[PDB]
Amino acid sequence: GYKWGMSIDLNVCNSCNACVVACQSENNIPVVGKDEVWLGREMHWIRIDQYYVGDEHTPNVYNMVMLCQQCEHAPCEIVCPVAATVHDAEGLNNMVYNRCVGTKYCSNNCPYKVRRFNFLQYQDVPYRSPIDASTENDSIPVLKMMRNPDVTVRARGVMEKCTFCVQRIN
Amino acid sequence: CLDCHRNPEKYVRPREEVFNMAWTPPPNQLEVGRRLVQEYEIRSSWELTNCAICHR
Amino acid sequence: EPAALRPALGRLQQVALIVGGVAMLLAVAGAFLGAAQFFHSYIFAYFFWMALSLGGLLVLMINHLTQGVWGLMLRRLLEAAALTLPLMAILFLPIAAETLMGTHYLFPWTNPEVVANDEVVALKTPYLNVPFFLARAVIYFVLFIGMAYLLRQWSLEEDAKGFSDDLRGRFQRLSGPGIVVLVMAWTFAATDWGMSLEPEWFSSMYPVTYIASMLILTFGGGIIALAVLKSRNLLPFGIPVDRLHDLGKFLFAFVAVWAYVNFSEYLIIWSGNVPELTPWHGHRSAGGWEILGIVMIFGHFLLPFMLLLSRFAKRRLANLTAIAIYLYLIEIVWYFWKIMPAFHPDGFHIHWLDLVTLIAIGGLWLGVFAWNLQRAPLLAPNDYRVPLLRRQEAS
Amino acid sequence: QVFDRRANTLARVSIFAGIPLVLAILGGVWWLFGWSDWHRDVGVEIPQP
Amino acid sequence: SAYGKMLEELLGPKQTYESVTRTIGDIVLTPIRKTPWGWPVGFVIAALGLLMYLFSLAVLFTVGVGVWGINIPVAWGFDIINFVWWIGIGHAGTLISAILLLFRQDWRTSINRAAEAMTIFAVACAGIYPLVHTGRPWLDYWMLPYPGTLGMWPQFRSALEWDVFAISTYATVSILFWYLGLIPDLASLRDRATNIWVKRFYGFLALGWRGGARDWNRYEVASLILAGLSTPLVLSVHSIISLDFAISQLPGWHVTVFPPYFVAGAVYCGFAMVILLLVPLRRWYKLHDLITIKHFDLMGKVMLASGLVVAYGYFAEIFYAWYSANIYEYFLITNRTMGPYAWSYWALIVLNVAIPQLLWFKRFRVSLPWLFFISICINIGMWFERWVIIVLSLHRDFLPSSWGYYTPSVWDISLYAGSFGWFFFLFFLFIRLLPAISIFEVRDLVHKTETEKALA
Amino acid sequence: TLYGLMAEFDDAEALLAAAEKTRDAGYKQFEAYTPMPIHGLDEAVGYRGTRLPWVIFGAGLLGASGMFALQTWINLVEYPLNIGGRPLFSWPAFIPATFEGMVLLSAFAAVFGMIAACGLPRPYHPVFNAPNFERASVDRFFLCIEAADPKFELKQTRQFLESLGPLAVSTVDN
Ligand code: HEC
Ligand code: HEC
Ligand code: SF4
Ligand code: SF4
Ligand code: F3S
Repeated sequence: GYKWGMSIDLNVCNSCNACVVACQSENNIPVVGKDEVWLGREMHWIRIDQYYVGDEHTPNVYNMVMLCQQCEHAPCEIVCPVAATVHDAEGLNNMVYNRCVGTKYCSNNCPYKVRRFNFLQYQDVPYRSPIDASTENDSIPVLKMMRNPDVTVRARGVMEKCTFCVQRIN
Repeated sequence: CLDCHRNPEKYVRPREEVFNMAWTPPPNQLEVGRRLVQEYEIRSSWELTNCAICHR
Repeated sequence: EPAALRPALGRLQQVALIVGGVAMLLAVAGAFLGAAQFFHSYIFAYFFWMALSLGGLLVLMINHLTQGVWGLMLRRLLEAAALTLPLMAILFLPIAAETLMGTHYLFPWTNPEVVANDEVVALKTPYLNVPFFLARAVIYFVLFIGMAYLLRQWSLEEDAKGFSDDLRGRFQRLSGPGIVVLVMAWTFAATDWGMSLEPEWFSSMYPVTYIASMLILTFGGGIIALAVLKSRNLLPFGIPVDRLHDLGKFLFAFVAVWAYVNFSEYLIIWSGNVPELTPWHGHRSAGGWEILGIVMIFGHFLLPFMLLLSRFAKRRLANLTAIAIYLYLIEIVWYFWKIMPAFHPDGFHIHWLDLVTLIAIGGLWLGVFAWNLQRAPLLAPNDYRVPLLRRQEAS
Repeated sequence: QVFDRRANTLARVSIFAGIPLVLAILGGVWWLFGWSDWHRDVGVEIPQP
Repeated sequence: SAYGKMLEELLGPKQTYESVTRTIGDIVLTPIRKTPWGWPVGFVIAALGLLMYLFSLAVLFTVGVGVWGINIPVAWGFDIINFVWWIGIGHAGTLISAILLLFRQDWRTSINRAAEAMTIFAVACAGIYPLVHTGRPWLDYWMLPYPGTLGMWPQFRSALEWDVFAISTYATVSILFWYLGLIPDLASLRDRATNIWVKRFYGFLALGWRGGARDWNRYEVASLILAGLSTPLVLSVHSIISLDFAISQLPGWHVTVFPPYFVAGAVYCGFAMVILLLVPLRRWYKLHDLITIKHFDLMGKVMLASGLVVAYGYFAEIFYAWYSANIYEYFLITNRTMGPYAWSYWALIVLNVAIPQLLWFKRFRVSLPWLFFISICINIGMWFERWVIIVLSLHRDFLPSSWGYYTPSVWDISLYAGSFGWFFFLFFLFIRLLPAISIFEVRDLVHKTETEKALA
Repeated sequence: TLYGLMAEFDDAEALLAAAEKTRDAGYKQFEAYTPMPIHGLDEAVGYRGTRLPWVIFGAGLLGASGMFALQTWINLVEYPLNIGGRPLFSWPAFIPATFEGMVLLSAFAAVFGMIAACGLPRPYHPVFNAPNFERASVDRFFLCIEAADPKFELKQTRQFLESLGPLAVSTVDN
């Protein structure tokens, strides 16, 4: 059934980063502060990778836009203790944000390190520093409308990944 | 929810008698609901209970 | 000092050497029919007796390191099993005679087509090439034979001169660093001879799953040889029924360690099935090799784990040897399931050489092992544990 | 002597009638708060405007 | 005799049954405010370390799991380096208490409870990290099998699901085998208390022990089988903890020889902690007549027989990284020897393969200042092994666009250095409340020394 | 009421030789309370082995075939999941969790199967109220003869208990 697959053409990926925001506008991906991006905790299910091959004065630069490959033999699934991230009969790794107890092992088994983890309460982060907890359950009422009404707004301690936009497949 | 997704034949009724609240399942709900599964092409218990039906 | 012991091992020495001479005459005669099936079968029969020749050396270093009444009973069954390493070095020459000749029967990293077509093998050529694979082989048979010959001259010195505390210190001064050399020179011998038969496949704990099976053969053989000597009434000491329970507890604990190292080697490669570690257990789980795979799970672990679990079948000699005799008939299957599927991986292929050249190397092994028993009183009369064995025997 | 004879039954019914009592409490709170039709408002007429 | 010359090296000059009991029945049953100094001003430093533990947890539960400096490449930092370390310590407390009971050896009797109780408190600080490194700790019951009104069960294919079955078994088996080894001693403390509500305390813990001819045979089979069950348990607990690295396809993690090298590392780091906790218990508490220097001479050898399987694991992980013709395990060697965390792999070879090779020489084993310095060098060195395996292999892996660094935050330090509070809060409670060294097992080896002196 | 008489011994070898008696003398309701396990006391008091290893194994095989049959049921019958492309009956990855179900259920029947084997979880045994039994768990060795067996008389077996080598044969009240 439906064997959901994707075919990226890196010949034409000019790193416009429009796919990085399109996954944010669609999947309710939370902004992270600069203090926590320098710690390598950016929530970006899809990322473009410059690679700068040779001759550091005049290097050719190539992009491999990296997202969750939805591996059929997904190594990030055999490693979830509570069985949150499982595969699909349609053929794409299902991240279930609610069964995720935040073990965060799945990223360590993920060969591509696509899975991003809601380490702190990443929500309204430029409007509330995530290193607090007095307001981590209080949401900005104006921001609640830009969120997609069919993608889970992840709490803290819940891993996420590029789900092939199940909100559009379902 | 998984109880009818793993086994829809125990509760699937005719399409026309959906908004008929007086519908009591027949004594042979199975082998009639089993027959409505192929008639509706309701997917199997493997495709219907796999974390993406719900929890998208 | 049984007088019917020298002509008893003397008969076993000359009979095994005829068996190891005629079956070796058939292995070479069978080689002239198919030149590849001999070396495919000679390497299988080499490990089972090398990992038994060297298995007796690892426990001899353990016995010399720890004061147990066990092992004193085996101090000559281990010093003779370890002293067949001067033979396994000689019997290794037909394996070196293939690496030197341009036939590529045993090792495909000697095939100049494989090391030019494949890239995974061509990056191991610094470690997998003829002049270094043979220099390493001489290095093992200098350490293995040296540590088995030094631990024997001191053992013949212990009997002749007398047990001094300095000589007991010399044993633990070499049995300590010896095992470190023995293990390290084995994890370069199980990659040379055992892992590089599948050179595109690497896995540590492949030389460790032999070590845990070297200790089943030398302990299963320790209870076997102590039974054939006690059934014919040839031992210089009545086996204490509580220290036979020690050999049974060692044999039972090493079927658990063997199943701990073989399963964890599989549970790792199966879980993350990286296609470089997978082809070993992939070729040995399809085409008929899974029949020898499910024997390892049930007939090697689960059957001699439930049997060796009770005091019965560990306290009786007739019920503990029948398990040691049975563990040999399964390790032989295991050294076949582990070595042979490197050749004809896409199907279960057994040949009559796998039985003939196994009783060929074994007949020579049991011939040198028997000759290395008659030159020792089987008890080491000047030992510090024989006054501990004279009691618990006379109760 | 320490532990007078009453400590026989007081330690005999605390394993045979005190362990199956705490186990029947940890199950009666398991069903009540993890399985029942009570914590989920089944049959509870929710007041509307 | 040759058997008496090894029994007499484990006990003092002359000991009777009431002497080995009084020596241990005075470190306990001494009155409060007669308790020796150094305990309360050691129990306060241990309790203030516990207030750092329960505050680094209250900050973690409230603010989040991301106050730890764990990145997305390396999501497993101090929380798992200290989990495998703390559980690694507890494994050589049962190799003394259980694995040596198989070998019927007697240099385990004095160091029995000071290592078996050392396991439990090194599990009480190791059983918390898999319960707290999860981002949502409140849902840690989901890793247990239970009929839970939603058809989800734990996975049983991931080693974090075997951990909650290894750690929970290791806890409630090394606790029962430790409580088993106490009912005879807590009967000695009860009969020698001479203080109501102290005799009742030990009289309640030692259920009805009574001594007993048949009660001792049932004990000798329960203690042998439990020792025969805690031998494959701890051979599997730090092998299952070994498999939460070896079932992953990572280059530095999928090393197949992790099970017989993590176990060898746990016995290696564990005996270092046993020595680190017994040189003070032998010196400060006057137990020179029970924990003799031959116990440290033999612990230094078993810590060496394990340290060479670790120093072999550092070669069976370098060689078979090179022997694997992968770009990603070739880089593993050129990321540990060179690279940003090069010093981690060199403060590891120095601290496990260079400095603790002095255990070969009896000059550096009988001499306790060296055995205490080598044990410090192993506990730190075997922490860096758990840092090399986890972080040094995570922060630089496949996909160079996913290379992190993991500078650990203050809440990793204030939780690990506070974990020693929860270790010494319980270890100082165990010394004062319970006999810090087995009594009936030291009554034996005194009855065994006189039985061997009888023939000679 | 009468429970029996017990004889205090100052050493261990004089009790084992005395527990060797009272079995060839014809007694069956008696025990020898020692501070440490005296190798040889059992099979001399007449215990002849405990049935505890058989209930450990019976409960250990029930915790192994009850945990492997739980993970298999969880992955085959009740909610089988495609978790990782791995097979439903993953015969590995079920073993490290049915092993610790075998070790756990055995060690639960090794302690609580021993504590229940003895009359252990009950204080006030009728022997603790002896004039010097509070030294049995420290230094002294004892041998109590219960008042249940027919070959027992307070005046006769007291002379037999002193026909041994005791320190003080005492009537242990109840
Ligand atoms: C039996 C009475 C059911 C109960 C109880 C629930 N569901 Fe169901 N569901 C049922 C059928 C017969 C079908 C048709 C499946 C098909 O492919 O035709 C469904 C389908 C769904 C779907 C969408 C299926 C898809 O392809 O995505 C969803 C999202 C869904 N069901 C959700 C759902 C939830 C959340 C339930 C519990 C509250 C639930 N269903 C119960 C039958 C039955
Ligand atoms: C439709 C049949 C569903 C499928 C397929 C899955 N889930 Fe589900 N889930 C569903 C409902 C109606 C509910 C609400 C239950 C309640 O108590 O109200 C849930 C809930 C969960 C939870 C609990 C989350 C929590 O915060 O308590 C979990 C952990 C969960 N679901 C996990 C889960 C997984 C892992 C699934 C795929 C293997 C899965 N669910 C499928 C409906 C449905
Ligand atoms: S794939 Fe991403 S980076 Fe490339 S063109 Fe599309 S949006 Fe831009
Ligand atoms: S997140 Fe990574 S490991 Fe998981 S399915 Fe996608 S590509 Fe595979
Ligand atoms: S491994 Fe398991 S529970 Fe959560 S974040 Fe990673 S999924």
